[PDB]
Amino acid sequence: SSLLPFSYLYEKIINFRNTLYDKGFLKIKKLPVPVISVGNLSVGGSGKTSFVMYLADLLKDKRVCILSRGYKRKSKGTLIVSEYGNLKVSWEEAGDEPYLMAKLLPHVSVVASEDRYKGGLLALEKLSPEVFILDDGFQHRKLHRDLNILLLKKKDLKDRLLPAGNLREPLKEIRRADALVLTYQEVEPFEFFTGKPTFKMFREFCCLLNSDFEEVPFDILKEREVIAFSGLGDNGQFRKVLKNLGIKVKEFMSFPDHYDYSDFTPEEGEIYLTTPKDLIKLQGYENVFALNFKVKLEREEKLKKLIYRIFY
Ligand SMILES: [Cl-]
Repeated sequence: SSLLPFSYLYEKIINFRNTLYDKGFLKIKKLPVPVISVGNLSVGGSGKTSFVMYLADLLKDKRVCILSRGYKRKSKGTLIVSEYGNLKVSWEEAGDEPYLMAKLLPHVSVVASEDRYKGGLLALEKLSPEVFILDDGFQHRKLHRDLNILLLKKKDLKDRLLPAGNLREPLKEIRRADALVLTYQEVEPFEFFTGKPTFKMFREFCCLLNSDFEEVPFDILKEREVIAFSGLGDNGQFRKVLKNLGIKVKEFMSFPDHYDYSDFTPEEGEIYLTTPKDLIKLQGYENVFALNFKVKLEREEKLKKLIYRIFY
């Protein structure tokens, strides 16, 4: 509660900024092709990532470009990370999530830029995309979006504003959404009614990702025991899911959140499972894999209807 004073203050800052946009005091810029924004009130986690890729796959008959912010990316300036699947920089220069999204989306372009509009402009010149997806774009009101998709998990609904809680914005800001996606339905189911189009999102275990980021069956470990490891401190997350997946684990290792694997040294002939975020650093090594999940969205056909209305 030491943090509540900043919380009450932070609320007035955000509300003031939001009031300026609401009332048209600040410029909202428009790119000349459709833009879909995906974001949340709280910080975006694996949920937003899973949904961004799910969404880009619904749009597989369009030239798609993801506009990411580039958190933990050296400096600034617009950067093309991936051209329709082909990575143009290392994960160092681009950050893990845009790199990971790039690796998981073989036909999608990825551009990292703090100013999303300037990113869109570069993409338009060099990539000629037909639709943009704003990764983590709900707060970036300076760029117009034709479809504003807000992800909400159960925990959000009873959270509080930074720094006392995790909300980047008050719950009332939901009004800005054109569509709601209720996430983590596999773990923490809930029902929310706003009168806006709403879609329950489940994630389910699909297959394995090898070190080239291709899907492989998990059947390979039908009669094998596995070593596993993680860095971020998500190993309890990883530990639980592995436990929840009933996978034979021989041994289990832990590393700092940031771990770069400049000196990771695995054993020839053993099999490893790690997180996609860590797998990034371990390309080159076979026998190292990540768990792959797929999104199942209720009323999928409605979402698709909403999406394609932006193309008129
Ligand atoms: Cl999320």
